[PDB]
Amino acid sequence: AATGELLEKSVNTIRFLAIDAVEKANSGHPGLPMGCAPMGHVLYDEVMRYNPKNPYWFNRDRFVLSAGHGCMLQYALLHLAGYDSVKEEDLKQFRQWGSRTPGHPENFETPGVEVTTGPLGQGIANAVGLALAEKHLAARFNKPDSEIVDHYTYVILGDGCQMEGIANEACSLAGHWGLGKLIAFYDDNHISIDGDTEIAFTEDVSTRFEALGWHTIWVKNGNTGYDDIRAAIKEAKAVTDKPTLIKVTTTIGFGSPNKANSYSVHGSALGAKEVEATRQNLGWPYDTFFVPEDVKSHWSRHTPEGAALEADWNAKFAEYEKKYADDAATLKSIITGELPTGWVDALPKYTPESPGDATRNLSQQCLNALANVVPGLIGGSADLASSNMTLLKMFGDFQKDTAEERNVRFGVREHGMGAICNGIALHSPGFVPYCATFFVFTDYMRGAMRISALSEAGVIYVMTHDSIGLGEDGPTHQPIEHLVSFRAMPNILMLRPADGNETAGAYKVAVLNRKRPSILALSRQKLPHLPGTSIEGVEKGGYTISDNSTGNKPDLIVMGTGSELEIAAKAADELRKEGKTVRVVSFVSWELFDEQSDEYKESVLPAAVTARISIEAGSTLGWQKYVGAQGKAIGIDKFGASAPAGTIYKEYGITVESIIAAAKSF
Amino acid sequence: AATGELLEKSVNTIRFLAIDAVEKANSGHPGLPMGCAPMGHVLYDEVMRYNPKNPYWFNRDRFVLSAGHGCMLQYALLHLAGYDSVKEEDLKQFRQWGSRTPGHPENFETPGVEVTTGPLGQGIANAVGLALAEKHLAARFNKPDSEIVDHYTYVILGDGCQMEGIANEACSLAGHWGLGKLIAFYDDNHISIDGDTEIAFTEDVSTRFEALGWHTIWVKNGNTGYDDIRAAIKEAKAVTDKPTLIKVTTTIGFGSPNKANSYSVHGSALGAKEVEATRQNLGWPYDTFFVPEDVKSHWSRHTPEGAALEADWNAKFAEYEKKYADDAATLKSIITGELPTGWVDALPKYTPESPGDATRNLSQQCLNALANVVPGLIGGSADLASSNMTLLKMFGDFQKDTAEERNVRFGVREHGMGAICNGIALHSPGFVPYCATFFVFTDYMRGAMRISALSEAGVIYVMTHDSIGLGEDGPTHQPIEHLVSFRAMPNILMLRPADGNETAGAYKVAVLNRKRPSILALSRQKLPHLPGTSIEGVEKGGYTISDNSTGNKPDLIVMGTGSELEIAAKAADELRKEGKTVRVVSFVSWELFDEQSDEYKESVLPAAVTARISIEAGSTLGWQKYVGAQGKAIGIDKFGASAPAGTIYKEYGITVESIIAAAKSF
Ligand SMILES: Cc1ncc(C[n+]2csc(CCOP(=O)(O)OP(=O)(O)O)c2C)c(N)n1
Ligand SMILES: Cc1ncc(C[n+]2csc(CCOP(=O)(O)OP(=O)(O)O)c2C)c(N)n1
Ligand SMILES: [Mg+2]
Ligand SMILES: [Mg+2]
Repeated sequence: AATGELLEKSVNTIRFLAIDAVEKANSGHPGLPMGCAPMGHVLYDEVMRYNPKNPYWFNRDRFVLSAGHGCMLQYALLHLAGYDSVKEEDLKQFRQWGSRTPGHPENFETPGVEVTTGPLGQGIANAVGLALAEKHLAARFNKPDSEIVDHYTYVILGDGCQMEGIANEACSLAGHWGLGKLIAFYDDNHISIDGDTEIAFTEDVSTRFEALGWHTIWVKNGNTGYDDIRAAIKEAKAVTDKPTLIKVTTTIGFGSPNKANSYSVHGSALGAKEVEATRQNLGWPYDTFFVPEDVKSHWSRHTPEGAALEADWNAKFAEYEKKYADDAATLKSIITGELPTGWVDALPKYTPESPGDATRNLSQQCLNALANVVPGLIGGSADLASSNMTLLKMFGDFQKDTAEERNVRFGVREHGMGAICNGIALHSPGFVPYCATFFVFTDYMRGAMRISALSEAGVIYVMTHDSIGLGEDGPTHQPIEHLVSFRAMPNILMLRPADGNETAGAYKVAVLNRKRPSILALSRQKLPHLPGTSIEGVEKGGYTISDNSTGNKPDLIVMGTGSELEIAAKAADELRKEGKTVRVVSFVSWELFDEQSDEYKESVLPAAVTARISIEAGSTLGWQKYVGAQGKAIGIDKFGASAPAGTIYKEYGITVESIIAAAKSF
Repeated sequence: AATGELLEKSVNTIRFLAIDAVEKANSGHPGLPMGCAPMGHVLYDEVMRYNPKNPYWFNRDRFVLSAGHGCMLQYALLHLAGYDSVKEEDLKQFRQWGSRTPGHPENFETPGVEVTTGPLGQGIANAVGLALAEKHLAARFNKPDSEIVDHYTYVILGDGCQMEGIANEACSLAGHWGLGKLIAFYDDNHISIDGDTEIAFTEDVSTRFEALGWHTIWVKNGNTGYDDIRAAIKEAKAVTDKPTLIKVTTTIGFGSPNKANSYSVHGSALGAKEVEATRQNLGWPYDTFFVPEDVKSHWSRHTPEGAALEADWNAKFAEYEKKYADDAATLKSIITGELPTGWVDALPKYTPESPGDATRNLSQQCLNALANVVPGLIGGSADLASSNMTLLKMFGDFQKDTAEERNVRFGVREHGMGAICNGIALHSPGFVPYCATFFVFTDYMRGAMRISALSEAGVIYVMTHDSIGLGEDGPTHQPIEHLVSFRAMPNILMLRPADGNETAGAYKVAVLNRKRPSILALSRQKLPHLPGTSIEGVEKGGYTISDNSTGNKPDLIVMGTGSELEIAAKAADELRKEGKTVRVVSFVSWELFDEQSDEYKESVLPAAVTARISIEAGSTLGWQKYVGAQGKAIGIDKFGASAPAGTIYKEYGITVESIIAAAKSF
């Protein structure tokens, strides 16, 4: 470990890389990096196990910056540690077009960044997920003679993250689950954007954490108390049954004579005068982006030492694989992301002779089938297991003493649940996390869902009670705008399966899509199995299920999704008996349809056919793209009602009579 | 107060109204009402001041059921208390089409219900807002000799609300603000839908509440400890400096011999055999929906006593008006919802001599102008005051010791902030609450925003940094799907003003809309004032700002919103110089445009004109409604980038050259 002047110079190297990167961009956040440089130095230089030349090493300790605005702290540390993703020139292209150093940390841009933060509270909730993943894999795979899984999860969070509901949700679960390898550093700097925290944040954070089942430590001088930081981390490792909150009191902008300890230093460049004053105050004669030779030499040891650490773990994995071949192959699937051969064949098959069932129940059949062939399938419901139908019946519950189990019981914590699942997904590429609530409550967890899409986290969102079909719970519970609100969102599938074959298809797509989250909108109510539904169809997003036309010139195209596809099918039957040629199209995914060839699109929605009807129990917005200038979208552009679902469908005109009336009107 | 057998019969009347209403609907939640009947009886029969024949009486105590699924508790109590909104026939139409007894409590269906709950956590956050409103009005208007504002806010919440992030956010603020008249009853029944709370919820809730700055009491026998409940409420009311959490341990489904104390009784009808077993166990001979004549006689006193309470307060208000005329007129305005005459004339006006500015700054000008003329304007930012530009410069901050002030500092608590503002809006109809964050973080607070729309709460959502225009903070911060995600949501305006006149117009609409929330998407970056923008235009949602066409047959229509309207205007200038006729249309609100006459719509978007272009820095989804299949929507259907905003606009093709290219292609 560095001592005396070398330690001071190393900590200031981190401060000035942040200051100088922010100054060059004339954009970003120097305050947090200046105050957090001491704990950042101790974490990357002394405590964390990693190989800086292999950011993908399975058994690395994981670091998350929940206060993502402070990203120049992490970029400085990744640079000094020898990560290939943060060269000197990447620091010089902070916040610049297409750089590896974006203004908030992005796993998809910067190998060595574990998750995407910037939206406050996501990172601490992600760290709960990363620690769940480690605890599960250790319980599931470790043997008396092979501790093949053993790593810590370290997270830096500030006052903003500590005010966000998502952080209280995830930290309640971390305490409940006894995640003893989760070690959180609270940057206790008494500053947020509005200024002193006294303006809006006077709670006793440490006592709240004790109440949540956490171990708490207070480091009163985080600016210069290196030994206190080191002793806090050692005490944290000694407490194996509870997550640890190390409250570290720092000065934001430590070393700035004129901007330290003020909102001034949170979120803008120091400027020329204050950069010079800070250099003079800290005693930093060095040029911009300068790493002193002695600091360079000190940090250089992480490359050989990190290679040696990973080699030690590789030898342990080889011995594990020799003695426990089956368990090693199962773990290797979670590590590599290579899904076992033939996994798709586990999915259930249906015909129109299969009895009708709700897609929430058909979803449970798919989850249970997949659990046997997808080793990384893990997850569950926010307190709605018996309504969302999420239980893997061959497994018990994930708990402190049963972490090997694969049902995760999130309680009434949708937002925390989503960010925990992002952490599981981004732990190892063979994780397939799923989580569930009523579809309407995606609104509670939408911040985490958007970050699934941005961070390429393949979370499966199992969202039941997808419409007015749920009935009596009424308009507070009935989605309307939700489908289109996700159709608009980049990099997320909005799947709305009609029946058994479409639900199996939606799950095949969701499991294959390890870099894009999938939402499945699933019915409360029972639906028939329809002639012509197929997995192959779902993979194309929009596909024909019935057609009595010739020349690719149906008199009418009726398109539907989910529970409304049977209404389209029944209307088509009645219209065909009157001598009309009708094509019925399933739009189970707009996103996958849009990805298809021009020739495929023409085969389903011929340009010459203008007589087009859509039916879906939700917003009509965006359906005009598929029903066109002459067509009619049947839907709901108002809130729902508290009544038996049958009554709502009739009153809202979500009926075969509405389709027949629209067909007459062309 | 009821004693002995009369008390038992009154409490059981509440239990059996709930049981029998749920049984008739074969739908709903008997568990919470059966467990909570004792505390509900004490609250409505003994503690709360109200007039059952005037649900609007300003100085009534407020009750909120945060655990809204338990709504038959409140419907039973409103019925027994003599509210005109809940007669015997209304109880018989529980969860039936269009009834006054929907499956969750809805202020917009049922006078006597203060707010809309059902989405867990909203109600407790609403109660923080109702108590803020009382504390603000008391500090602002009370005099040493006239305590004219004096009422309590009572809220019942369960394990679900206590797990939700929004509840921790709002309760942190309640403790910070010293809301001593906020009294919360935690239904501590150790059950949620997944069963015993031990599955996912083992935190020490009461100690967390102490850490949040709350006074705590524990009633260990909530089933039969009537004196313990009464003493807890007396102690709570006597603690003036802190909100009180009364943890009330109950049995869910108390009195059901076979379903008490289980998830079974949470959320479905008892069924015939268990209804009879419950009648036998509790000793209830009475027919369905029957209120014993002794219970009827006891409760009848609330009609004359409630009229007398309101009459006493009216005499107090008349004496206040006599002695403090100007303060009485201002408070009366907030009570009645009459906005002062001429308030619209306070809004700023802009001409070709006005300097260009960001709509975030123009928004601050409108807020400051309105603060002088709209007595109920109150609110602020989630820790972004100096970036959202929300400070009312003539006022200080709302705090425990300065509750008269009108700047509310929410900290990093978007979801809590939204639900607090729903509480303020629904306290008194002259309140005009506003709140703010970056537009992208609407996702954090979307559950409360949707309830603004459903509950007809006129909250003004001031949402700055509306696009890639914000630049370097990057894709975590840059809205894409957000505008269309709110266009699809019923009963909410999605306003996107281009300049000074449009920002003034958006604020006029937002203030007038006391029954529909308004979102204003506001720019980080400076924009010009565009000739042809007007308040009158904003009121119509979609309107022409420039036109050199004749016969309502422009060669080209270019439409834009916000920061992209100047791009449309510049493109139109270039095209008109070539001899083309071009109409430029502002779509500041889709919603208001859609409300206009067929004749008005035809006057702006003539059916004969197919050459139509839209430009907006966000999703293109839904623009085909206005541009048509033959038109072109210029936008962004991918995530943003971390770069100077100018670079992003160029790379993403949000340019006059894109409009010119689209115009060439027709
Ligand atoms: C969900 C969310 N809301 C708001 C913001 C805007 N924001 C950026 S950092 C910050 C607060 C800064 O406080 P703290 O977390 O204490 O950081 P410090 O200034 O101490 O470094 C806010 C409000 C955000 N990034 N995410
Ligand atoms: C935000 C949100 N998520 C999920 C639900 C679905 N839900 C309804 S009640 C409930 C929990 C019930 O537990 P509790 O609040 O403890 O009520 P109790 O069963 O004791 O009456 C859940 C998860 C909801 N209504 N709101
Ligand atoms: Mg801080
Ligand atoms: Mg409960």
